[PDB]
Amino acid sequence: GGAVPGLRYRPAAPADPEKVEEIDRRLETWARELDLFSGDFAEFQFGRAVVLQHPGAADLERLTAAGKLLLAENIVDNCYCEEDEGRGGAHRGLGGRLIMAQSALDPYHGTPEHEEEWRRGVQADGPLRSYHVALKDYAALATPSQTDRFVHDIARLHLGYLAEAAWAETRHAPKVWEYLVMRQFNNFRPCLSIVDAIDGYELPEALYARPEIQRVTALACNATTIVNDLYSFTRELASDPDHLNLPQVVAANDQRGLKAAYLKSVEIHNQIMEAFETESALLAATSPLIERYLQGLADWVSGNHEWHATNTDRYQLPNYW
Amino acid sequence: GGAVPGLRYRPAAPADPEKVEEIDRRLETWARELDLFGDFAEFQFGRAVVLQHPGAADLERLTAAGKLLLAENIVDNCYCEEDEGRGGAHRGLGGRLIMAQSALDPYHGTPEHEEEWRRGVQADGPLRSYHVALKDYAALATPSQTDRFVHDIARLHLGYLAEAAWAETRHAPKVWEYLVMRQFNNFRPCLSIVDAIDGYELPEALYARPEIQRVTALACNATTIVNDLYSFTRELASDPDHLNLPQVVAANDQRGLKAAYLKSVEIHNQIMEAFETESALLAATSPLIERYLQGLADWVSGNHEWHATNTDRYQLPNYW
Repeated sequence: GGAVPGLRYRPAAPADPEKVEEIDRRLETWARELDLFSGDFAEFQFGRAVVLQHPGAADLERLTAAGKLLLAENIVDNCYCEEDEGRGGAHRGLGGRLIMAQSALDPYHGTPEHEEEWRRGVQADGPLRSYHVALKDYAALATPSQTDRFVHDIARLHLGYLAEAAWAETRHAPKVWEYLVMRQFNNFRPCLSIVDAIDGYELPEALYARPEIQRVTALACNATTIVNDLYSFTRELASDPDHLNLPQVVAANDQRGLKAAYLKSVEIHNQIMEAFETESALLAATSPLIERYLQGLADWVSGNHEWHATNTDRYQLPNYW
Repeated sequence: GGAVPGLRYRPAAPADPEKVEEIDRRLETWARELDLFGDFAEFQFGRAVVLQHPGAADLERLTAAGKLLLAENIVDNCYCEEDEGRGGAHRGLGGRLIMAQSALDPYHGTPEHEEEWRRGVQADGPLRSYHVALKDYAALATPSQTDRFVHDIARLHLGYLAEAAWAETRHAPKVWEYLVMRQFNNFRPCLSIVDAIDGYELPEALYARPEIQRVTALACNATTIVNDLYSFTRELASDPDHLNLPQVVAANDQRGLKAAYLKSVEIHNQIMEAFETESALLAATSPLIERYLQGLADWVSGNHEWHATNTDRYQLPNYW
């Protein structure tokens, strides 16, 4: 009825409604105080998203912090990637707006005078304010190693944004593999970047940076990002048929119809999930800490899928079964 | 010898010619077997790394610094300075740079797509250079250190994309906004590797500290401004629309290029003074931090010497 038939996912327990509410309440107040906006905020379901995605969260403040980051991420995306610059003023382009967004996370250093102008520039736009203050509140809970991990994953995301915008401008028709390479960057990854911090512990960088740990993190991120493609397929087919998602790209390369492309896209997802779970299991047996991180990753993926599958307002499924 | 008058810099001991010469030989040899291609020594990659890494553990690690530097230049030249050839694939700067990032930061997915991606990276020189340079560096460095490098290259590519967006949209940045872009579009990926190249490791937990992040940026920003100062005259003739600190200062201040250039030197000096001053305080906290800060300083110093003595590529304006 609500989930994609044949899709591989672990059942997620339903989010504590009183937790969801308090989070959405807190996030609303925060957005207001930062002037980030006459509408119901609960409808975007940010509180529901983080409660599902971080079932092991150490406390409300850390859940709230995960929410602020997700909110900021969505604000920047919508205001810089989804909307063009208004006519008749200064014109910086995606590349220019994004580099200022990165600076909001990764602070500028120079002369006292130029730093002050930079600080004011960061205060002058809501999207930049949201990144700046979100990271600030997160950095108060997390280690510099953890914040630096998140900043790198945002850098990835922004490169992913710029790659997608480039292809759309140059009219590039990527093969499936190349689309998925872009989607490894243009990814939910920065939300999974924080699973240990939000749960109240740290996976040290020495472990995180290991190739085999980089691999399973990528596999989780790539799979759950594809989940977005699969649940957004129908709405995007109607609203902007030129937007790339995995089924469109499979269909454009394979030329065997959308239904075949969609079903195949589910199998690709399941294969990626399979490698995530098989390799996670092996890595989990080697270390209780690594184990705990992989469970955090798995739980994020699971909660994210549940959020998609039950958000019937924004996500509809095609009639392919 | 031939330095910007009034510029703040520290003496760099001359490069060992025997190493410079061997490094160049190795780099050209490496380049031919990866088929990335004339006198190759004219590029002076060998002299750059010898000057930039005076405390290098050995020739193998110097060579690794050369390969990274070489790969970074190849990508810059082929993707940022040159347009895609007509009549073939068109992916744009964004598209080419996302593949370049994947060359450093491996793709994971189904075995079929992973193999297609692998063939993709092998399919052109710029991606091959990144891929093999990093592989050679990772064999000598820790995974923390290679992650640090990948992050610095992500910064770089974002920096590229920012400078390109401005050229396209015809944006005239204020001086502060230009320098923000310049913190990303930066020599930083070469300063990223100074501990590993000298055969030790600054612990990431120390690297990640805000004060260490700050002094690192100060060093990187100063030495990158140094490139603006020495290339200014050349780019004046060849690419007047190419942004550098003097041009941006002059576009904003409107007091003429001479005034703007002298102001640019003063900005460099202030940022360099901050780096030295805050380095001095931080040094006493840890022998590893001290060694790292000296690596930064020696890189900045050698990079300045490299520019100041590359008579052929860089000239100075007649402002003194």
